[PDB]
Amino acid sequence: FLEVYQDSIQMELTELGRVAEREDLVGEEKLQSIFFVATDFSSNPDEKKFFQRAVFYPPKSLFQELKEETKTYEQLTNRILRETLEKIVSEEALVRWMHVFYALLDGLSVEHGIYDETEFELRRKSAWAVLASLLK
Amino acid sequence: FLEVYQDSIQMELTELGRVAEREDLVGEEKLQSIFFVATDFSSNPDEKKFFQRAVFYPPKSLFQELKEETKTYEQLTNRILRETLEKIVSEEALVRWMHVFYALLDGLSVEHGIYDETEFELRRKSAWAVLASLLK
Repeated sequence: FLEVYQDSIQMELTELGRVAEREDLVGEEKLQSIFFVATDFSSNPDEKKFFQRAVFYPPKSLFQELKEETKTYEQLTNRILRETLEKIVSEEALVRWMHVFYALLDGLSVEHGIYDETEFELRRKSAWAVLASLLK
Repeated sequence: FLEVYQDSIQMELTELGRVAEREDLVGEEKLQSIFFVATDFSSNPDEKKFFQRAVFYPPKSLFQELKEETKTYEQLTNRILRETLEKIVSEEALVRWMHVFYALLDGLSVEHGIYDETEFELRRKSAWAVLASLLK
């Protein structure tokens, strides 16, 4: 199981990394690209579901095991966001943006399960528009 | 079960209705007030956990049952948001704000489970600050 989680984490990190290493993007574009990778819930839907359960509702049994490597995935996603954000906004704006990024990601993740694809995509676009509004 | 759900829905709608009937607040304050009721995940923790399971991950057995009831609760909370928003922003801004409101509510709901109280509250305040930024 815990290797199936490391299976999910590593795949996500490598898609995010692929976006993050591109140098021909402004930050807001780089951030848009990252947000859309993180919210693409229909690609590897099982990976995405597993990951969702491992994070939001871990088994109390394995609870301490995957909390540490959930924390690891977080620290790595945070570096990518912070290195992009710190170039275009202040620290106080950066922290607020990151908090909202994760809340929208988590909310969309759940919503993906109860809305059809068309409604989901509209929601996903509202969320990115509001994130973009914070970057000017 | 469906009695326990209508239990939870009813209590939430009653608490939201209380805030909504007040006439001494501007829309923003009214919406802030509504956002804080909706995100107060601490006050009836079990009610709030039940409600989450019912909405986000319903049992496939009772799935068509709970779906109609969940839709009912949504249309009622939508009326409160719409009553308030339509007075201060355009229809296209109103729709975007509502999409984001529910995505932040849902993500914070999730997050309440994995973060401690202090960290949760910071994220709840970032979420409301970004919602407020859309209202000027």
